[PDB]
Amino acid sequence: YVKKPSYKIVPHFLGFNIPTVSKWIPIFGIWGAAAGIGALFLIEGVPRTRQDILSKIPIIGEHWIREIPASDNPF
Amino acid sequence: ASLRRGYQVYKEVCAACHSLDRIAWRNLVGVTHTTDEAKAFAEELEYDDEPDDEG
Repeated sequence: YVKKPSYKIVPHFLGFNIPTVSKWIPIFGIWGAAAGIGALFLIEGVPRTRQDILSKIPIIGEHWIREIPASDNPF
Repeated sequence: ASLRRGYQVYKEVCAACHSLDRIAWRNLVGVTHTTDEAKAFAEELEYDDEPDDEG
């Protein structure tokens, strides 16, 4: 015979609990990647982005190492 | 190549009477001339400087 139902209250805050949030952790990850890729794409033209980030990527990085010949540069 | 030849016609014929005031020497560079050729053309001319120390 059972006298009482068996349950606990899980900690919660602003209507969130850990079981639920944990399901969304990976999704925040992918959104973070999406935001990272998007941000980096937006500043791909900035010379510092190329110098510090993009030109350092293996294989691919040579796409961003481009020199104007000194004969063609007024400045 | 035609642009470079046309500059030579401008310089030797038209420039006696006509200005080309909106074009700077740097504009020729990498279009018709190298940096060195255009610097040489610029350096042959005299331009007004800022006044000296006595004004």
